Amino acid sequence: ENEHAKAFLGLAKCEEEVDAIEREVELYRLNKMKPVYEKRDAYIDEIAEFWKIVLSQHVSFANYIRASDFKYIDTIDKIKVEWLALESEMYDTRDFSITFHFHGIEGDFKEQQVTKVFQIKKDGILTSEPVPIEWPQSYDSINPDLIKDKRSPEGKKKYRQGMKTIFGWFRWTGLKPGKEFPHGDSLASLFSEEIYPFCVKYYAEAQR
Amino acid sequence: HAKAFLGLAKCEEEVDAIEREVELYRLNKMKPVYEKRDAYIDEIAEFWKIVLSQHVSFANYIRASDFKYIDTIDKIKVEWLALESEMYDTRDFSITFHFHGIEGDFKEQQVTKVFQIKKDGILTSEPVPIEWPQSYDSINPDLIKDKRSPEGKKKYRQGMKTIFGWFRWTGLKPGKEFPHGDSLASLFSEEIYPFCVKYYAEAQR
Repeated sequence: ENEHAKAFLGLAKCEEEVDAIEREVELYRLNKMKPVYEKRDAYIDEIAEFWKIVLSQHVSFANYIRASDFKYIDTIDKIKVEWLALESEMYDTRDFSITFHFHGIEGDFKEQQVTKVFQIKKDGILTSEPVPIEWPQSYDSINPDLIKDKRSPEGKKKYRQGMKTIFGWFRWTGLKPGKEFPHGDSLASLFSEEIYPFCVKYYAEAQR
Repeated sequence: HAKAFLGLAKCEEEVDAIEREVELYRLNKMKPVYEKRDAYIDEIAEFWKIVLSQHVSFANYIRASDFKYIDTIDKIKVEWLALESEMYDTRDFSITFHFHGIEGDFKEQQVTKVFQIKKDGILTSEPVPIEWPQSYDSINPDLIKDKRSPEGKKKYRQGMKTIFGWFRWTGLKPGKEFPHGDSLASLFSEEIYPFCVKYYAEAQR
């Protein structure tokens, strides 16, 4: 019992050392990868429908967003993730900004660049701040900033629809559970951990 | 397009080089930590027995009977071969089991199996001697007399599906060995050995 307690305490400390190691290793990886991502993304910028192809290829991504969203997701010409811990070691290694550029759709959806920023709070949860994005005209009836009667049976339905779109995700903060785009934090991690890092592999899978 | 694709292939190779350096960095830093960790683990009665029954998918690979023998594992040690030679893939490892045994049935014994990548790459291995339980004589490949006989083929296949059949696994004869012997190997090197303490804590929780 004292032998086991001694062992458990020893193991608790070993686990902290492992965490310390994982951070140091990830920081090193991030630094080494930065110039490689810069070169890679320059080649990607030359590829026609790269991101459209990549986002239709990811198995999980489609589950997070509305079917109607896909005509607008098809307009993404650039995705850029930047890891904040490269700016400051005070950041968690999971902290990042993501920049989208949409080419837009004539007469319906604005050509625009949008940057959303994700940071860990105290384990640890991703949080964000809302960022301006212009919603497409097709979505005017489900646009949160446009809906007139939010607490009227029809308006509640319309508010709920709008907030489950990819555009609702740009409002997500992670600070009001149950009131925001569902699983906004999981979607964020999908971009930082899967989509952005492995996009070229997804693009090749879509060809094969 | 062609320029872009060629550039991306060069970038992919740059990423591979970095991923190897990063994993070697991780593994070198982990070595002394694993050593101290495993020393504490040695002080804990049925640590591995608890861990192996706690893992989600481990149970799926082996015969139900085998758990009587897996329950006697009192030490698992993984060593990454790339730390010894640059010529090795970072996935290459040896795994050493100690079994406390069961009197009259299963000998106390230490067994080491080695896994190496051959060309992405597939995990391969060599057979390593392990003394099978006496209770498993009828399904022991080295003891089955008439293998090319409906009854013998069935006994043979039974034995090949035990954890003891896994010690014979090579990855060189598909359809003829312990099913998914390579996925089980990766379960040890990637999940069970690195995260055993998390599993043990989950079981106590």
